[PDB]
Amino acid sequence: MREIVHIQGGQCGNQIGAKFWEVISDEHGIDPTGTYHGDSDLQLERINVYYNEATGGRYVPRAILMDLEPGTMDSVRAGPFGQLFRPDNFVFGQTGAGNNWAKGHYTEGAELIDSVLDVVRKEAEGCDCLQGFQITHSLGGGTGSGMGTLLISKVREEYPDRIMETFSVVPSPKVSDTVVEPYNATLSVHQLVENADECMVIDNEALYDICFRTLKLTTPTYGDLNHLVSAAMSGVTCCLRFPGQLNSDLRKLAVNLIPFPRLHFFMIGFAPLTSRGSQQYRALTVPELTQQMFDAKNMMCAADPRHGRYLTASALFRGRMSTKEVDEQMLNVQNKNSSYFVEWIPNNIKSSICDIPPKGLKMAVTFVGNSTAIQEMFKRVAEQFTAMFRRKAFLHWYTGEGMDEMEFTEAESNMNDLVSEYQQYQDATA
Amino acid sequence: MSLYGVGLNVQVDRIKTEFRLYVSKQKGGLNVRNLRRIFEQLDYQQNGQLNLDDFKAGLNKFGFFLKNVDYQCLLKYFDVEQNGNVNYLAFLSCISQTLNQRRANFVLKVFDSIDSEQKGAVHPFSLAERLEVVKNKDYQIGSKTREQLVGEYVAQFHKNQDGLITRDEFVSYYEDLGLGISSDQHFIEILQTQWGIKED
Amino acid sequence: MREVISIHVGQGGIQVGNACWELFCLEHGIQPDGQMPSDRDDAFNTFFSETGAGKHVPRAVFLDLEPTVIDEVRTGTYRQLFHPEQLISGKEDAANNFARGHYTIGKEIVDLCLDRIRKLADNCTGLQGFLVFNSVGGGTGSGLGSLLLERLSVDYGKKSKLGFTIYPSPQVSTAVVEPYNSILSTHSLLEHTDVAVMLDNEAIYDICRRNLDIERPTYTNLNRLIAQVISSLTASLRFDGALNVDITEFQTNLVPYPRIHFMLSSYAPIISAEKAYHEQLSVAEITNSAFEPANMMAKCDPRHGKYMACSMMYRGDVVPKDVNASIATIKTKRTIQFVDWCPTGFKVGINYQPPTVVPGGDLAKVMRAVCMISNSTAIAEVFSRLDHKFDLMYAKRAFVHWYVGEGMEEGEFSEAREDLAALEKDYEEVGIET
Amino acid sequence: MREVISIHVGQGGIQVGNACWELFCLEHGIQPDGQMPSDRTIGGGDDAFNTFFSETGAGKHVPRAVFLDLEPTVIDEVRTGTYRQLFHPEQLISGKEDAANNFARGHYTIGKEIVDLCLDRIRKLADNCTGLQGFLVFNSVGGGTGSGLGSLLLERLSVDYGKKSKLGFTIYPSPQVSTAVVEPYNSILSTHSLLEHTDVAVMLDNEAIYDICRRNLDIERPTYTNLNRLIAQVISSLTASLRFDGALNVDITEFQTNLVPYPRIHFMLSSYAPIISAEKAYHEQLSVAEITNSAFEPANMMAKCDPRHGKYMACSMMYRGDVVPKDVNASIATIKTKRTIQFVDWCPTGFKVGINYQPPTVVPGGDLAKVMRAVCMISNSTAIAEVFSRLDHKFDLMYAKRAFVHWYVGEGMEEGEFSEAREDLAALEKDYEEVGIET
Amino acid sequence: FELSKGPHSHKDFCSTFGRVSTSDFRKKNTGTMGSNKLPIIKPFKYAD
Amino acid sequence: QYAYDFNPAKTQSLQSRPIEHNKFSAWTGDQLYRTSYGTHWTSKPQEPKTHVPPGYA
Amino acid sequence: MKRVKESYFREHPHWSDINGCSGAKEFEGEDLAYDARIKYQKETQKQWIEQQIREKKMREEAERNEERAYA
Amino acid sequence: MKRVKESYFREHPHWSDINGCSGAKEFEGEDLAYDARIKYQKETQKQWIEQQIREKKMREEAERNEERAYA
Ligand SMILES: Nc1nc2c(ncn2[C@@H]2O[C@H](COP(=O)(O)OP(=O)(O)OP(=O)(O)O)[C@@H](O)[C@H]2O)c(=O)[nH]1
Ligand SMILES: Nc1nc2c(ncn2[C@@H]2O[C@H](COP(=O)(O)OP(=O)(O)OP(=O)(O)O)[C@@H](O)[C@H]2O)c(=O)[nH]1
Ligand SMILES: Nc1nc2c(ncn2[C@@H]2O[C@H](COP(=O)(O)OP(=O)(O)O)[C@@H](O)[C@H]2O)c(=O)[nH]1
Ligand SMILES: [Mg+2]
Ligand SMILES: [Mg+2]
Repeated sequence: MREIVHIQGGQCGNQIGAKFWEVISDEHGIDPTGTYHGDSDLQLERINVYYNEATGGRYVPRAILMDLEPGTMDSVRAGPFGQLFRPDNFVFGQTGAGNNWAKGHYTEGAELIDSVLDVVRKEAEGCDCLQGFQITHSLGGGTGSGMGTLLISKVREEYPDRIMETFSVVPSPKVSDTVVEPYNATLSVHQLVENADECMVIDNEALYDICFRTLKLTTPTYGDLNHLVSAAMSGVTCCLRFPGQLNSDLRKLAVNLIPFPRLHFFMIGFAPLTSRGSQQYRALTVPELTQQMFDAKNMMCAADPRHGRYLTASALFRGRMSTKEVDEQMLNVQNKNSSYFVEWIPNNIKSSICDIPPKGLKMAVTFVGNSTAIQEMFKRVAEQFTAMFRRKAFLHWYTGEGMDEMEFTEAESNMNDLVSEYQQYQDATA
Repeated sequence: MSLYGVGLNVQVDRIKTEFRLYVSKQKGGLNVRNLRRIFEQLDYQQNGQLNLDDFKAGLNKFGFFLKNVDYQCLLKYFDVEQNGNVNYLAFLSCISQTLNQRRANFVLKVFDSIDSEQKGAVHPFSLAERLEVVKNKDYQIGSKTREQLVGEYVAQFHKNQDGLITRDEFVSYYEDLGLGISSDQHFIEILQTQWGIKED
Repeated sequence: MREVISIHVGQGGIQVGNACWELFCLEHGIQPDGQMPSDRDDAFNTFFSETGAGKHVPRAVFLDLEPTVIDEVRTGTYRQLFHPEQLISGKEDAANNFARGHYTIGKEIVDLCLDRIRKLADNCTGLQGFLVFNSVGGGTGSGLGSLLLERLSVDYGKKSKLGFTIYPSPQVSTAVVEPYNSILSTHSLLEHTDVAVMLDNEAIYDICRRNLDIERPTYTNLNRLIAQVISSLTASLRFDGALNVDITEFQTNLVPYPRIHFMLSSYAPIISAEKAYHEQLSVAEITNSAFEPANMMAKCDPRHGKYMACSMMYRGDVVPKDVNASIATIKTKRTIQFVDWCPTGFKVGINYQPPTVVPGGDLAKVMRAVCMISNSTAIAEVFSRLDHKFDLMYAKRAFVHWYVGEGMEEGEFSEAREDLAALEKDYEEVGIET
Repeated sequence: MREVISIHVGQGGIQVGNACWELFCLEHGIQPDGQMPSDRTIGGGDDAFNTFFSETGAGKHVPRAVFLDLEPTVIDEVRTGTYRQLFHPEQLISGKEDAANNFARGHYTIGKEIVDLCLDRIRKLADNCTGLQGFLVFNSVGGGTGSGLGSLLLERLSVDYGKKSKLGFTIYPSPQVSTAVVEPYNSILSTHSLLEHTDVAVMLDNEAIYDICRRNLDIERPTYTNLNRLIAQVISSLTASLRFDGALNVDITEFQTNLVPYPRIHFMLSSYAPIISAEKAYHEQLSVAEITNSAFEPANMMAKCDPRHGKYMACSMMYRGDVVPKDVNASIATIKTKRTIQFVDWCPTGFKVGINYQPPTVVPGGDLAKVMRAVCMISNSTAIAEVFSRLDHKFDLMYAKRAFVHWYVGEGMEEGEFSEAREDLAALEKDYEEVGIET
Repeated sequence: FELSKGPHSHKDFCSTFGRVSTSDFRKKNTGTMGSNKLPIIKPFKYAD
Repeated sequence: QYAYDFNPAKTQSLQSRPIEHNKFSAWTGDQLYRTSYGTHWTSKPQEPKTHVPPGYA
Repeated sequence: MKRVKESYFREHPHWSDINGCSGAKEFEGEDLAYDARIKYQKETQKQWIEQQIREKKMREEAERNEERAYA
Repeated sequence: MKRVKESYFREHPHWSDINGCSGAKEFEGEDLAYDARIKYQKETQKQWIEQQIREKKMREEAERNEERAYA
């Protein structure tokens, strides 16, 4: 009954998935042994969206973890909440990706995806009414970006009607974490633009900014960064699992956010976020939430949205609140900032309300917005890619698996015309 | 909803006031003192413990209905010994107003006017006589069975071992009646008219 | 012997039905369990039905494609009241898509509702008509709503159908694609609804803020106000009164022509108890407040147009000689002007049952109340505003792939604009003086 | 003084006869041991049980039934259970080797060594009776021994007795759901056999009753016991008028005189009302008007067939409980008023109504609810051509290349039987199309 | 008779156990989610 | 005042919680239980037979 | 077959009850027992509904126990 | 619908109460208790106003305790 299955790949994908399943389990009151210990009934009615059932009343997530090296899944199994996952859901090789898109997409993932496609196929038919898929992977790596995109294409060929949502960690060159990341980044986007229904880009530089300027904590770690993504990940589907004044699912958010099919790249943000030494002075009211929600520095991407026009925005509120202020605040912010919104669509903000706030908080909000300012990261990646590809640097590694430069040429254009067409809507007038 | 921390405390308070309006709205024969009497029947062994199914039956028989998630909230808060049984005695100890100070004046002064012997205990028959006189002008002093026939006006409360009405239970009976009526002026109107004493 | 059947479709229809069916149960004394408390006047026959073995079940059907809101009705305090198989729910939401709820997942569920409707109709003997509730700015609200009314026209025909739609507010709203499914809905319900009432939300926000003294209103507050309008409208069907008016005696006195049946409502007195301690709540004044454009329940100003017909109902302790005096004063004031060809334009009904109050509500208990249903040419402004928003966005063909890809031809919008466009032309031509 | 002999063949016939006989015993107040309970010591009057039972001259009652099979497991289970003291020891005829889903085996090789014993027992049951109304036969048709022995018994009974009535409650295969893979063959052959030897045939496919149990009784995992209970209730409602007082009485002979327009047309489908679970049983009032409206509902047809695709020929409804003829007449008028139900041109009046007073009985551990009113329908319509039409395609697909034909040929059946069976089926199809057209 | 089916349907060739090059790839807009181009318009009647 | 804990309600692992014992037959109170008859009058396995009719096979 | 009850509810009256009925003024078909009979039928139905609900709840619990043991 | 009451305030009179009224001298429309009825209605309205004000104040305090706890 509109349940979604979760599939993740790569080191970044596995680490993010590890923190996400811990967050969801606490929301529904699931112990590390898989036994329900909730206190109300609202925490059990919609538990089948993310959890299966077995003998003894225990629940197992319908998650699938894939990698070309069992090194990453080695650490996740020994951590807390590691016994929740099915042993049969782990699919791995024994060679490795090599930070090479070609290896993860033509010579290693291709021969390995037969087994994982069987696992996801078993999960898809078992559920009552499949609602869609969600993806967590990084575009800067080999097995995540390479084999991940191949699975995206393969799944779409068998379920063309179900929804497909992705969480992509696109590389910001400031964290030059891989010298050959421009090759993988531009090749993954070209594959991603044709199949994925919704995409949500995430940047490590933005996450460092949040942990440093907003939370004001001295020593950030990937544990903290992964939790920020996990908190936003649950917010987009919170209304699907709990009652609310207005109900909204993945399909409803997509329908109200994508004017044209090729324009399906968003940015996400979460609020409230306050430091330990600064929440003594702040007040918890709806105007405060919408003030931090639209702040430029709060976005989880390196793209600054004050250089472009919001094509469309979406907000999902949590907790008990008055509907009037929710509709009033969105109208108020839309009028005072008429230069930051495109003009040929009136009232381009969607609102939804859920009655169950996150544990420990009384109010919350998750922001998903389609802004034309995201073209600036594609421009930066493309210009770096054409600089490296002009001299054919690092090319022999990709060509060694039979990959031809014609595919590289086509990857540039599809990214290029994406930027060109996505820019003229900023200058469009009515 | 989301009764993690103080959510449990605030969720019960909504039920505490929601019960009060329902009892106040009817304004008629429904009294909170019937709840303690109706729960004793289901308790059987005078344990003081009731499970969810029997607790729901008593409330619904009284005419008070809530949601399924609402009933679970009451059980978690009021299960002090963690045995899966709610404490109806603890539940009835709450949601009960103490009585306002001005209401205390009328309750005591009505008692004191009848209690002219200063002993603090009033013969139940004396209440029966004055309650009928204020209702009919042709009652006449003499009656055939003035004790039993007119005694139906009293004995709704309970007496001590001596049979005399203790003042402590005299105010206890009247304070519980002061839940179905939220209009203090109407509480004034009922008491002064039905007892024929008005002074404030 | 006289009954009505209520149709609730969409989240707006169902969530309003929760407020309406709370009032009806308490007004007639029905418990949430369905049993009669009092030992104990067949006034409940209009809305409830005697199912024999004890309880009473309503003559209502709830329709939705998402089971989230329906589960609350099956779990809330009224779980034991409604029949288990009259709460029809799907599996997938229409997702703000008119085409999805009208062409793809409409046929799979519209058959279940028709089967349920027939059984309810066969029970009734003198069925007056149908009442439908739907939110125009939604998927299943506009999608299934059009499909049901289109199908209901040929299934029954001469039976009257009344509608209480919710058009989007001039500027404040929830969805962003709502102009598309709002135009297509009006393009359907024009030729399939006998009487339609505009119930946009922004007007109700102003009323609650101005009168009830509430700084944080919620949809529960709005639904209680709307349920009052329904109760007063149908009060004369079950309670004795000096002047009785039925459902059939509305369109016989309130629609000049079949094409013109769009109306805007009002209600009075709408006052909080704190400031009800000062005003005198006379018959003469509550009808004066009913004509105030700020108190109107739809965001339209009648001062920009003419009144064609005016149906207004009193309940409480009104006296007909007091009503006649008030009508004379209304005709005197110049700022209210009627159309030329309507020398008399008032239909008045009187009921004796005073309005009932919902516990936990905010309206003050009073012995007098009046409900207003007005037909005026000023309602052409809301269509003009909706036309501008639709044409503005449709110029660049946005969001249209999600409508073409569900089997809906692209030519729907062209005819929907033409159908709407002719409507203003008719409304302006009627008001021209001869 | 009026009796009916029940014939049960095959696993389906036996497993439906079990429910039928437990229901009859509980209805007439006979303990499984075969005698009335010892608590009631007032002697005895009644005698209504004489239709189904017979006094043995010392105490207990013996049913007028016979059980038949070639696989002894089910019959051994019958004679091992708590009903071992009720049935006569040697009216439970059992063979040695089952036909194993082979019509030729069950009709030409094995059944001929048991038909003689069966007819001997039938004579021993018939000579005892004096007012024999007819025979009731139950059979699953997609099974080898079932179809074969049913065909052979009907063939031999048609000449042993002649004009005595026979009623067949066959169970044809569902449109898509089935257990075996070869059932179209013997289904067609059995259809040929029973075309010329049955007076009334009732359609009892399994998918329709599965749908009834799922939608109405709210049972997510039904089993054959529920199916048998429903069929037993149908049989009881059909035969109730023969053994209880009523305001309007109908005999067995008053089915083939008011439901059979022509001798060739005797295939008809049934329905029952009300079938409602106790959670919502009498949270709807279940008046006579609505129960007779639900009796006409296409989804409640006990055969998977929609009457909207054809015209009605005749109707036969039996009410039991506290119904009233004036309410029945009002309901009939309303049904005639409704337009989605239409009758054939040459049948201006098409209803025969019978009223019985004994309310339906309830079996412990059942699913239905205790009701004071009930209606059972037997309707004949042109829509019955659907099951023949869809069954035709299945046979041709696997017969165009002689699949499984060697199994049937090697058992002594001529190869030419298939073509003539198909020709008779096609001729049967043409009859229903020609009758329904307007003049 | 027909029962036209929409989004999900219930029949597939190899849904359960289907599984038994570098030159070919997705070129520009063969994907479902791309290709911002729309078909031609028809008059429609709606009068029926 | 204290950090974040994982296990709620203090549920000890079945690994160390007592030991195995002869309850392997916990479900098999009805495992040789027949339902062709059965589920018709009784819910328990049938008692051993003592009498049989002729032709019991 | 038999027709011994003129209706399911009331049987044939004693011969002393029909003192007149030669002139058609007393018909005995006007009930005068309709309302109370219907009312009583209501509770007689409700008791059966309660009994069946309790029985099915017991059956469901018995069904659950065996799965709990198999675990 | 029906009209069983002449007005909302007074019901139909007893048949012996209308002794004359053949000649138009009594009409029962002159009231003569109008002022007292209005005076009593004033207090009946005031009681409801006070009750609802008390209920609203209690609700407001219950709402304030919410923030008081969350802080
Ligand atoms: N006045 C009022 N309007 C409501 C209420 N609930 C929903 N709405 C209206 O409904 C519109 C959005 O549609 P939804 O209620 O979310 O659901 P829907 O109309 O059934 O459409 P779907 O989401 O596709 O199911 C909003 O613009 C609201 O105006 C309510 O309680 N009161
Ligand atoms: N409704 C119902 N159908 C049954 C039942 N038992 C068997 N059937 C049907 O009978 C068909 C197979 O024939 P059976 O009766 O089982 O076997 P048979 O008639 O003895 O023939 P053989 O297998 O050769 O011995 C199955 O496809 C079922 O549909 C039953 O108890 N109830
Ligand atoms: N947010 C986040 N990013 C990570 C994490 N681990 C790795 N990354 C990012 O992923 C990139 C490298 O990805 P990689 O490990 O090669 O992916 P793989 O090849 O699929 O395993 C680096 O730029 C990191 O910034 C993590 O736990 N959280
Ligand atoms: Mg919705
Ligand atoms: Mg067999």
